[PDB]
Amino acid sequence: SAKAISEQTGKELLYKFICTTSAIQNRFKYARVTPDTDWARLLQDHPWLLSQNLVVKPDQLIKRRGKLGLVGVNLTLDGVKSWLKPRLGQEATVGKATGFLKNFLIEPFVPHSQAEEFYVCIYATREGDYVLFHHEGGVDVGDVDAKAQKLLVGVDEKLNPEDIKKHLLVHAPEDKKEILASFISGLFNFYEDLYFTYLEINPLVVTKDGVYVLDLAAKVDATADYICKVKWGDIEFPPPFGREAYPEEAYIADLDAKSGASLKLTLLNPKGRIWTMVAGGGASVVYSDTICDLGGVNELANYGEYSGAPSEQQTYDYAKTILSLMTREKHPDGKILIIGGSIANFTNVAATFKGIVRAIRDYQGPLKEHEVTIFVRRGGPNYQEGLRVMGEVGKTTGIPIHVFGTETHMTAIVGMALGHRPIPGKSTTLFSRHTKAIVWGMQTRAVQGMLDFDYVCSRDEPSVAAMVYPFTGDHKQKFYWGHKEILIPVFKNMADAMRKHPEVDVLINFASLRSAYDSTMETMNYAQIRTIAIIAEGIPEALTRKLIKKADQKGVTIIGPATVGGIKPGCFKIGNTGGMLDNILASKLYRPGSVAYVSRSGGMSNELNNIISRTTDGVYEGVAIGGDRYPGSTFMDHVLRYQDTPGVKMIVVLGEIGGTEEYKICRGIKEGRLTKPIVCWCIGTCATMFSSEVQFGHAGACANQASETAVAKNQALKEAGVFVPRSFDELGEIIQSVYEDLVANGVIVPAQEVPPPTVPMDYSWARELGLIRKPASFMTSICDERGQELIYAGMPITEVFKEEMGIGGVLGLLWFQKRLPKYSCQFIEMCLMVTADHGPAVSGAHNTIICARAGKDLVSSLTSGLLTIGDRFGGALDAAAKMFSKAFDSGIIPMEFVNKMKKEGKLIMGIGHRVKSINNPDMRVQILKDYVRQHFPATPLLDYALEVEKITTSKKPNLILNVAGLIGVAFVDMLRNCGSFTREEADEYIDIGALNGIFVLGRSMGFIGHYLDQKRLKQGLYRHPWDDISYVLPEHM
Amino acid sequence: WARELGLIRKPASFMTSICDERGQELIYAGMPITEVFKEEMGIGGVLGLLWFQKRLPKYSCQFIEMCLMVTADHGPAVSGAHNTIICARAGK
Amino acid sequence: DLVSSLTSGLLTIGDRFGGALDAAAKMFSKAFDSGIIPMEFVNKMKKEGKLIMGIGHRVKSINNPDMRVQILKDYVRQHFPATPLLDYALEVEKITTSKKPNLILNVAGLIGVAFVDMLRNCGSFTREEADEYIDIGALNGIFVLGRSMGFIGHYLDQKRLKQGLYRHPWDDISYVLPEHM
Ligand SMILES: CC(C)(COP(=O)(O)OP(=O)(O)OC[C@H]1O[C@@H](n2cnc3c(N)ncnc32)[C@H](O)[C@@H]1OP(=O)(O)O)[C@@H](O)C(=O)NCCC(=O)NCCSC(=O)C[C@@](O)(CC(=O)O)C(=O)O
Ligand SMILES: CC(=O)SCCNC(=O)CCNC(=O)[C@H](O)C(C)(C)COP(=O)(O)OP(=O)(O)OC[C@H]1O[C@@H](n2cnc3c(N)ncnc32)[C@H](O)[C@@H]1OP(=O)(O)O
Ligand SMILES: CC(=O)SCCNC(=O)CCNC(=O)[C@H](O)C(C)(C)COP(=O)(O)OP(=O)(O)OC[C@H]1O[C@@H](n2cnc3c(N)ncnc32)[C@H](O)[C@@H]1OP(=O)(O)O
Ligand SMILES: Nc1ncnc2c1ncn2[C@@H]1O[C@H](COP(=O)(O)OP(=O)(O)O)[C@@H](O)[C@H]1O
Ligand SMILES: O=C([O-])CC(=O)C(=O)O
Ligand SMILES: O=C([O-])CC(=O)C(=O)O
Repeated sequence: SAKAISEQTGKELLYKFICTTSAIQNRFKYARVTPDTDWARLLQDHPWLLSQNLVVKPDQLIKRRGKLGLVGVNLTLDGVKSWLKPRLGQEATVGKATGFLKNFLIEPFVPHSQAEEFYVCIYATREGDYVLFHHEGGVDVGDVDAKAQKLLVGVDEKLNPEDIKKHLLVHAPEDKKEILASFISGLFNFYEDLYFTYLEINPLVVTKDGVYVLDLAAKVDATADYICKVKWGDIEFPPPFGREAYPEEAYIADLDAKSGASLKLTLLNPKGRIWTMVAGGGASVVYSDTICDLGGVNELANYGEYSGAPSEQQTYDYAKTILSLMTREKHPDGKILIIGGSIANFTNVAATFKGIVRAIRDYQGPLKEHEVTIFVRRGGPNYQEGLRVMGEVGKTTGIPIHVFGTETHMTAIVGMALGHRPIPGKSTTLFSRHTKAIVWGMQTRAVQGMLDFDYVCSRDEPSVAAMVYPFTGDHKQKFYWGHKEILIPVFKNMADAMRKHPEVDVLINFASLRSAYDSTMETMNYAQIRTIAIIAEGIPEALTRKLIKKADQKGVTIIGPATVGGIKPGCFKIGNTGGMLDNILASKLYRPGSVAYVSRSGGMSNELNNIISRTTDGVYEGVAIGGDRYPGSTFMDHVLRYQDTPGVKMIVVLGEIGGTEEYKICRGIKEGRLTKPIVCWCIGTCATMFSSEVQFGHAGACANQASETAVAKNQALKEAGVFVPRSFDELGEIIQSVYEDLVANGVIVPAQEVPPPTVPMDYSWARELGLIRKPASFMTSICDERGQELIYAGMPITEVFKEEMGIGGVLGLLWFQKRLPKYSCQFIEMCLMVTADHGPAVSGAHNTIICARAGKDLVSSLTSGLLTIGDRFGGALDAAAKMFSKAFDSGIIPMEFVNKMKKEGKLIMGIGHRVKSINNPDMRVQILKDYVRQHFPATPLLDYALEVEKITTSKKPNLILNVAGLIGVAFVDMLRNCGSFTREEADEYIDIGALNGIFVLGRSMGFIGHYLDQKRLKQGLYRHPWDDISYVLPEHM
Repeated sequence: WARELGLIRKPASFMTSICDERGQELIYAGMPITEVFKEEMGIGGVLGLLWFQKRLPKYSCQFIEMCLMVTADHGPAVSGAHNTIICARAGK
Repeated sequence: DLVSSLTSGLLTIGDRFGGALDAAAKMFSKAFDSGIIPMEFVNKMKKEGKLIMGIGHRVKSINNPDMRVQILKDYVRQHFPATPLLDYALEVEKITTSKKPNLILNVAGLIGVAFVDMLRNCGSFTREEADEYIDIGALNGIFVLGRSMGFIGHYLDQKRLKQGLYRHPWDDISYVLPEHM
């Protein structure tokens, strides 16, 4: 989208970035004057003010300043100081817009004569860039396109100095031909290097000292921000005069520029009572046209749109921003929120409406005390759930919300919100039934919708032959052909896909705005591709022009970027056109018709689908060429195709504001090239009722001249012989009348309605509706991965970290689903610490080291070490705990327990040490025992184990409570002595092996440490010495 | 019941082409088990069917059997046998 | 068994599952040491057909972040002396979020970059020691030790719920066996 930049920014960029042999004068030599600044600082940082003369003019995107007396020429510092006060901060009226004066520019006065008043204008066109030079420029420039010399520079073509000298310098003075020509060349390099779309210097004054750019008006391609970021810096786009910028608009612009989706917001009247939530640029344009058609232009507050399938978070942010905007003031008549839109092709209505209802619930109070009434109309994917959540939020919040679906004609809600009605070479045939397409990008939903469309169209083969995704290896992706399961190849590179599929003739490019250009350029290197569909929005106009030039050279038809694509009922479908399969069947797009339509918008293309299905036989072919300034194929490129197609009988055109394209259709009708009936409507009639220059959501929706207004186009088409309705409301009626008149003469013969093949319902869609029953095969109660926040056994992770538990608390939550006390978690941590490692001589550490010295893996080595954890090694914890628990519960005294163990030929688990007996204890048993004594409330089993330990140490000193036995008895005591567990729960946790898990988790740290040690020491493969192995093999078996 | 009527669509999350457990007879890569035993292949033939989905010649299956025979064991001093013995002596 | 079940679960820890820690750490360390700016790193990853490890989430993008990345990032900001690699990763995260919102620093990527910063920013390690510990898979061990707690908890949950033997439904398996081999 071309956005006008201020004079100061334009001159700043020109001075910093132009590269000319001519000595550009007054580089960075200017001052900015605003109401909210001091004046001494302006003198101190700009000492040149006193040095020479001054001239002041408001830098607020206002033209005709000299004719309106807004410029003070040849005034000193005191002169301009006295000049500003009667105008600085005052009110002024230019054309139709009234506004303040918050910006002024001070620059040195240049002593120049009228003989050097030059004019240099470079503006972009579809075929290239027009550069116009006028020797007698300035105020007396007069007509420019008829008197000033014009020169075209084509796409990917350089502006040579010789051509500037010859074509552009016929009447220029000879003494200044050369340096000026070099300056012109540098200016063109500045225009095409910073992605400018308009650059008019008027006047340009060159004297013997050098060149001076007195004034310049510049419009730059904003969508090229990702290319010219370092050169633009923090570039700012001033709003049109009479309109003040708002922080909410900047926030929405940042949100739009932060993602590939479109989020346009423009505040026209903050005092207004009508606010809109319309999805789709054309949908928002027609909604605004309806609003100002009933006299709500003055009370219309904002123009807004959300497109490109915005996420739930993005839609919530947009809705909350507009709700904050709408709840500032109060209105005696109340306020209206029009949440409109077309029948969405791929915009998830459910997620966007969930975000909207979240914003409404966050703002329910101010909304209900503002008497805000909400009218919602929407269709598309999962619109039933969106309308349902709208109804529930309106019921719960108390907001009067009226929700409607497809059956509404998209404009009843506007009329009955303000109270008017009651509230209830390039080929001709691009696609055929044998068309095979390659899809760039991982878009499984779009390809599945394409396959469903093909199946319900009784196609022999799927229309998608292969997919291209550069971020994965070649494989096969699983898709549905009706109910059958099929595989579609996915290739990393274009070359392999075109090698294995020479029958592919169409590319559907789902690459982003940062990859669509390169992908399309690579695709046009293969001659088999005749049609390319570009879905990305926000491509720079220069790159799009390069794409158009290459496509015209190669004779490849391009469906312009920022489009949903197109639909040919019975033959082919592009991307997400026509919505899901339910919308395809509702609009009967599985069978050919007799009406062919072309529109700029994608959602309006689905609206046209619905209208044509309702009122006529059906749709033969529908193409959306995109909202960009330069579509790959224009209106004429498709109207000519339809006129050459015998299958169509009438053509419907849905144009927009800006662009002299419908006049080409008018000329073709005049010359008799177009004979079939045409019904055309141009949206954008509200732009003539606006005291502004508001830019619509579509990039190309901007009326440059006065002949590109929608009203003028519609008027000319009415005198062109085109059936033009009074408004978009009457479009359905006029199309129906034309269809009836054409079928009454026998031109149209509707075919027999053959029922389409049926496609089985989606399992997820059926589960969402609650139509089917499938039992869950798994149960879990320790962790909830789904949702906004991770949950550990009912506790959010943020609350887990705020409660200041550590490994012990998380372990308790995950293993026992209990909120353990602080001492229990700390004791669990100590148990993990003391069982971390016990040297490399144990079986598990030995196995881990053996697997590590084989250079296998961390996971494999740790796993091999852990697989030895069992009865003989690492099981003394659970065994000791079970033995002591059984002894304590049996009621036998410790001496009886010792005697029973002795007479059964069993050694007491957890009793006995190797060196440390008494007066030199374990130093691991002591720390844990002290902690348990100090912190545990009651330790019955620990006392029983200590009595058993006394009895065993009365036999021989080294029969002490082991670390395993102590940890087991203390873990049982913690389980059955804290309030978290009942006795049954503790017994079950002991039975299932909680202490086995404790030991394994503790020793895993040591095993991983051993693996890391062996990999750091770079130890080679181990082989056991033969002298350590006794071979007792039989004599001969 | 809905799947039997063909009323709903649920893509399969897994793919397999080496063995068909369902049906009247067990199938090894398109070959019935009774036909597997009647064709008189052994470990080599079943290995070829399960790993390559191919009906290998008799000499190929026999060679696979010889390869399995010669790699059966190489004493207890190797790392794998050592680890197996360590885990076994732990009574796991 | 507890050991067998935990072991079977841990044996899936590798490249596709549980390896985003080490992969993200290595990628960001290589980018930072190569001296390339974050934009150059993003362009180099894009033109090589590789996705940046540790970047991208499923639902949580902005104004609703991970709630696990935030806590660790706040702790690192408050307590770590210097975080050069974390700042580089945050610039990369800004560049990726300028493309589409859900391209944020993952828990895996954040933990990897913060672990590298801790290794090479505390006085305990020299640069060679930190590089060697990253190369040998210290973050793999970190992830395995962390996830072992959850695996043992899952085993205990399944043994408490007394769930029977599982057999995968035949309707969820596509049989593409040949005609006759
Ligand atoms: C274009 C696309 C399809 C796909 O682009 P996406 O950005 O989504 O996905 P990606 O291709 O992956 O790009 C992201 C970049 O991040 C990179 N990346 C990913 N992961 C990464 C990782 N882990 N590490 C590093 N990098 C990573 C990835 O490599 C890429 O890098 P890059 O190539 O340089 O960009 C999407 O933008 C889109 O949908 N456009 C819609 C525009 C359009 O046609 N409008 C007209 C149709 S009518 C309408 O819309 C209005 C209406 O509402 C009507 C109504 O309702 O009335 C309706 O709907 O009909
Ligand atoms: C996990 C734990 O805390 S221990 C597990 C708990 N198990 C039990 O308590 C079950 C009942 N208790 C018992 O089985 C016994 O009382 C034991 C094993 C605990 C007591 O150990 P002992 O029978 O004396 O055998 P021990 O393991 O001490 O080995 C004997 C000697 O070899 C030495 N030794 C131990 N490991 C090694 C090795 N890798 N290489 C060389 N020498 C070793 C020891 O220093 C010990 O010294 P000593 O000669 O002074 O006795
Ligand atoms: C360990 C970590 O923190 S992740 C580390 C991963 N490694 C990387 O970071 C490498 C780079 N990143 C990426 O590969 C990608 O950007 C990703 C995978 C992280 C981003 O994820 P996506 O590509 O969107 O796939 P994702 O995992 O979100 O799955 C898609 C959807 O399935 C849903 N889903 C996830 N798991 C399940 C499940 N078990 N059952 C059903 N649905 C599920 C998700 O909610 C998600 O929602 P969406 O439809 O709104 O996107
Ligand atoms: N630096 C300067 N030195 C001398 N005169 C200047 C300078 N800048 C502007 N002017 C005067 O301003 C007039 C140009 O008005 P301009 O701002 O181009 O009108 P508009 O706002 O309609 O473009 C010229 O006639 C010129 O005399
Ligand atoms: O810790 C002990 O004393 C016994 C041992 O070696 C182990 O299993 O770790
Ligand atoms: O944590 C994530 O977001 C990715 C994941 O599922 C895992 O490996 O645990």
